Amino acid sequence: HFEKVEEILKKYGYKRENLIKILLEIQEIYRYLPEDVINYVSTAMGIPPAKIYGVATFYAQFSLKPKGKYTIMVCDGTACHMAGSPEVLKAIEEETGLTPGNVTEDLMFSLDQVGCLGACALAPVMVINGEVYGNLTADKVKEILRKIKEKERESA
Amino acid sequence: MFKNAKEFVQYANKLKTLREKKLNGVSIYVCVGTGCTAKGALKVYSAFEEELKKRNLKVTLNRTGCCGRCSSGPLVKIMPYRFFYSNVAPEDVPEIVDRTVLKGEPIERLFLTDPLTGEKVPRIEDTTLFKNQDFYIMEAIGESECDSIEDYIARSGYESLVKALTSMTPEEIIETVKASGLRGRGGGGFPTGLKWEFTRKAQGDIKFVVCNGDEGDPGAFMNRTLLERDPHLVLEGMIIAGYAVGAQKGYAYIRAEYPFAVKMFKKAIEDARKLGLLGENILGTGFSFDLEVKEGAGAFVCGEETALLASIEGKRGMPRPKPPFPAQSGLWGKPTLINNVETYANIPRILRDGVENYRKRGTENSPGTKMFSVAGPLKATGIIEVEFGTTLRDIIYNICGGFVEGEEFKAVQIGGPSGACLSEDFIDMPLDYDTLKKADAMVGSGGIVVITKKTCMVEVARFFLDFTKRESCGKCVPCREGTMQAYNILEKFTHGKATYEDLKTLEHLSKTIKTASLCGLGKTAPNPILSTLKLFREEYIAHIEGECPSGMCTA
Amino acid sequence: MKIYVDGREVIINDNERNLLEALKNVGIEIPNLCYLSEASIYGACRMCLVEINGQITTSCTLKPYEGMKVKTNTPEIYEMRRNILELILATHNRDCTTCDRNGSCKLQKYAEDFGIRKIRFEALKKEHVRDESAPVVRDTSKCILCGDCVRVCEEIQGVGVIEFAKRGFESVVTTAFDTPLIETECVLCGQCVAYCPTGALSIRNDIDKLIEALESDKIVIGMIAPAVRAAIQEEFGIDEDVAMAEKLVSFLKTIGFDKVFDVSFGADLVAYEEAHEFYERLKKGERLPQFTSCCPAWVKHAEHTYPQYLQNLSSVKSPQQALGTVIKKIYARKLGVPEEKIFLVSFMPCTAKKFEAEREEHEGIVDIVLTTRELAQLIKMSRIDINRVEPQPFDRPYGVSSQAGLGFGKAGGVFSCVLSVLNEEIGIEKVDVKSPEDGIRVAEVTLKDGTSFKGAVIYGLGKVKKFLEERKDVEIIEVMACNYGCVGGGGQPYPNDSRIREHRAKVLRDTMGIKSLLTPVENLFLMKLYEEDLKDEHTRHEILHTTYRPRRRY
Ligand SMILES: Cc1cc2nc3c(=O)[nH]c(=O)nc-3n(C[C@H](O)[C@H](O)[C@H](O)COP(=O)(O)O)c2cc1C
Ligand code: SF4
Ligand code: SF4
Ligand code: SF4
Ligand code: SF4
Ligand code: SF4
Ligand code: FES
Ligand code: FES
Ligand code: FES
Ligand SMILES: [Zn+2]
Repeated sequence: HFEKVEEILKKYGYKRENLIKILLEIQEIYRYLPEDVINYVSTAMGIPPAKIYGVATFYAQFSLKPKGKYTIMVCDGTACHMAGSPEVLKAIEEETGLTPGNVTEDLMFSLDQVGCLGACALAPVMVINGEVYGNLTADKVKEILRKIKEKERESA
Repeated sequence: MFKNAKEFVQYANKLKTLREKKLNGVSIYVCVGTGCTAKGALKVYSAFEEELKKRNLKVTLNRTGCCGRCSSGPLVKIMPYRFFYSNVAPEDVPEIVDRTVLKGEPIERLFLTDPLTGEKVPRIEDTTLFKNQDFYIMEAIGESECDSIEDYIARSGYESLVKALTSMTPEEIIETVKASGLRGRGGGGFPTGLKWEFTRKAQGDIKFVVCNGDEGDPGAFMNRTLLERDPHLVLEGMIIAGYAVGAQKGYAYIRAEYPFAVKMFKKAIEDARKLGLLGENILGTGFSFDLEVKEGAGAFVCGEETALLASIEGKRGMPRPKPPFPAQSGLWGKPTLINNVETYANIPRILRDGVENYRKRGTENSPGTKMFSVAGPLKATGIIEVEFGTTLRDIIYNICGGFVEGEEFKAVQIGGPSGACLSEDFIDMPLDYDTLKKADAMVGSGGIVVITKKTCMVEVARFFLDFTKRESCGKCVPCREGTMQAYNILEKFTHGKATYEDLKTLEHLSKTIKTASLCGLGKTAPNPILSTLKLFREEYIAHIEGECPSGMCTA
Repeated sequence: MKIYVDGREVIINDNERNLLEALKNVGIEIPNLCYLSEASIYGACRMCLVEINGQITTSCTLKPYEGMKVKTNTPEIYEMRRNILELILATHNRDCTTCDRNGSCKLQKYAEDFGIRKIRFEALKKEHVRDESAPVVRDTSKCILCGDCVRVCEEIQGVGVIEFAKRGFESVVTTAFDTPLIETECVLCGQCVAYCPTGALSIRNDIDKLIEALESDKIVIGMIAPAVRAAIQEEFGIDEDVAMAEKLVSFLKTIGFDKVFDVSFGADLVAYEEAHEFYERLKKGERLPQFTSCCPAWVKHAEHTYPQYLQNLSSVKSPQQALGTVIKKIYARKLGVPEEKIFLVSFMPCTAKKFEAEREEHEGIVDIVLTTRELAQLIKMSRIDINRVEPQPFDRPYGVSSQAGLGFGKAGGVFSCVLSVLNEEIGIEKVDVKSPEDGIRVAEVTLKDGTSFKGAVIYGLGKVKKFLEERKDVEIIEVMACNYGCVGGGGQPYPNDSRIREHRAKVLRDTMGIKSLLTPVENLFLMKLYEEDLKDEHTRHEILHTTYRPRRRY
């Protein structure tokens, strides 16, 4: 009952050393790695589910929970952190109400802190669905989240 | 270019003539490297291309790699007369096009300001920042093309590979690399030639070549810049290595969170395959070599050799006790040669010239140049490149423009979490794999971060230990448990709940973690604690007393 | 080979893998927490530190060289070892009193010897996983992440249902998605438990149910497995004795057991029935090759992994279930008491028998299954000197068995018993045994009137996958999940390693040697049972036959 997964597996030939690439493509398709999909991959590739789970929980890219409609990524590299990234994290926490690695119950937001994005000159930076920011502050991020929520309320 | 070198030279000369005519004719070069696209360079490219389509104007609009001025907004260079604007916004394409493409009037507003002189220099070659840098790997700054093997060939590309394949022999390539004194730029500093020798003489008919695309530092982005700029230089270095050590397959391990670098390297592999520079036979010399891109799912530990190989095989990136080294039994037990992307980039440059010319840069023991990424509050920040005899002051002031008004130098980080923290004292000592090595520091992977007086050093050590505890693979007790315990003590420090017994516990635990950890991640995990305690012990004491000397710790 | 240890000349073996092992073989012990079982590997604990050339390194990864000078005990090494042990203990669930490994735990012994009396570090919270859904019980708060269980389950049992998950401080050995073990493809062989050096993996204890049953007015009946008697002397640190089972009978009667029967009688019954089933199958060439169904771990594994072979499974139930059904449906009637009055206790070397007793096809036959360790706990609790207990025989009519039935306790026993029954009915000319590898024995059997066949004995799950992938010329296959068979069962005394299992097999062989009944048909009580209560095919099928169903998740 998973056509795209079967296609990805066939593309890589159910080969063990392609497990990471397979998982990344599955995650792109589904936005996370659901238990049913991991079970299917284990069954098709002849790999016990525990091994795939061990791989999936080891690497930062993979997520075992659905991504938010607006996926919030805030850099926590050295430059951004010395430039106020903890303030951005706290403001996001106090506005939306979610710690890094979590998705709001309404699946509208999801937070995750990543490494240096290659934009340290704008430290601290923050990305929402691919659109980057810079020189951010607690007030600024609160404003950004408020306006995104307001826009999300004109289409209800 | 397909089955022999005569046709390759013919094709290369044709491409050189086309490139020269493009240099003469009008062209647009929009920097597309990371940092430029974070300030809206993609929108600038869309604006320029749409305007050219709407105005019906043979101008060669092109994509170029990072130009070393990431802090200067999106960057655009005009080819016939290098004007190299900066801060170009997508709301200003009509004016730039109609004043520079056709009329040719320099736009004083969009040029590059000079932090030292405070003037809008018209060209980058004339800027002091460019002049003070010693470019050897960053070539054609602002007038290069990343997404095209034709431009790289036109720029005297892969002729080093031709020379290696047809003129000189594996053993001589290795001996040349040995005498060149090229040391690993991934941070270790191990002499590359000896490593190549190890992999060559190692028993076996099948070997592998692995390029570590990882930055080795969560705050640095210079290896990513190299991959995005000239994927073909890396490709050429790796193919040369595969020929030298007699390897048939090679893997480029690049993180999946750097999509542009992965796309560029995949495209470059495809382009090299199309021309026959990769495949069942290259130049008709009987040497086959295929290269593959291995996306990384993200784990700082995978920068370690054995963990890297484990992640390439599709398993958890867990390291193992080093002996046997991967040079003898790496991927699937076959001999493997692992080098940083910078080392592979230096291979083609070294083979282009002699050892004598390559050795003129650096010091007697550290020949060549090094690429760094500079962050933190400075007038100019980004990717630089300097000779291996440069002191931190030279970089921080003459090559990066100094600090922005209201900020002063307090400390500098050189290798990120695994690197060392340096105070003002260590500023007058040239970068070198020996000077800092024995002076309790190191050049590191390349990432540099300046720390101002508004930052607390306890907070810095806490941040690095937080990173280490998150990244620890969890295999061995010292790292897995000790990094967490040390992070806990540091958090107690930053929250005003620290005593002297906590400081003694931290010092002893740091010694234990440093000595007993299985792999390099754990061994260097306490480096920030040891360095900050050596240089800024009074800050820890002040936190014990009850007041942060700076003002970022909440109490 | 000359080396210097603490400034003293030591001669070690010329060829050794690492310094630690060489010193150990020469009698010099270096503290460490890597060597914990036969499934151990070096490099994780980091406590084996030595100083060579003024630099400290792990001796488990140091190749000795002539003239090496090593300091095994320096103040620096002392501090590092104490720090590492304190690091382990700080986040360890330190509740030894209720721990299964209490008294035989290397970590507890090191804590005692290192004089750790205060946790200098902080017991920082970990997201611990507690699982009690299965007879195999998991508690990651005690796990030291040695990885022995992962290797056992993957490489030795061929299941691999437990794996390292996450990383760093949150590293944990767990099932996929922390699913309850009873809902996984775990076969409940308990080998991971047999190898675990802590209480992280333990066997579900059921002594309180037995005490409750003994205290009531219902009739408690016990039955002892063959392999229980060959191993329970280890718990008491005394030499083997072929009289162990009868001492157990005396002890159980003392603490109020009404009857104690011998499960080896059930083994005789099962072998007698299975020989006939196999002979019919051979005659009509149907449902071959035949797989033995006496090992419930193998049965569950097949239900998960080989749904095509479920019909090939022997339909005869295991000795525990067969004897228990006899007790509940025949003996209860012969005794004049309702079946609801009987509480049937089974003493087994196996964790998978606890699962089997609770299976839907067997519900309400065996009331509780206690392992050899739980029986040893009963004895120790009484403080009775078991070695001085006067033996008495098992109770009639299920207290006698042939040596072939008792042989079930070790790998190959059920196949030998089947061959014994076939020979006693349809003679066997010769048997040619062959050993393709360590745990596989292939025997060619020729009967008097032709119709020869091949049978294989496989002990240790995981060997099964490859054997079934390469041998289509066998008619009957015996599979035991645990290496060496039931003498190495998950419920056996700890430590449970190869040498101990071999010694247990020797004990069982000596116990079989003193038995005068050679084959099941020489068991007059078994013949009388068949003649009185298992005459028609319908009754025999109802009493001694069971079914199997596929196992899948969705
Ligand atoms: C945690 C960790 C991360 C590392 N990351 C990198 C890396 O990203 N790139 C790199 O070249 N070396 C990295 N190294 C060093 C490698 O172990 C190895 O020395 C290097 O890949 C060899 O390449 P070289 O010839 O350029 O020195 C890392 C080491 C550790 C312990
Ligand atoms: S030092 Fe850390 S990263 Fe390295 S093996 Fe030990 S736990 Fe893993
Ligand atoms: S495993 Fe059990 S006996 Fe050993 S130290 Fe932990 S709690 Fe105590
Ligand atoms: S009981 Fe057997 S199958 Fe289940 S986890 Fe333990 S070793 Fe694996
Ligand atoms: S459960 Fe036991 S055997 Fe498995 S890793 Fe933990 S301590 Fe080791
Ligand atoms: S071999 Fe014996 S002890 Fe092991 S699972 Fe099977 S029946 Fe139980
Ligand atoms: S540290 Fe945040 S973009 Fe570089
Ligand atoms: S990415 Fe444009 S100058 Fe660096
Ligand atoms: S014995 Fe455990 S690391 Fe050496
Ligand atoms: Zn502070």
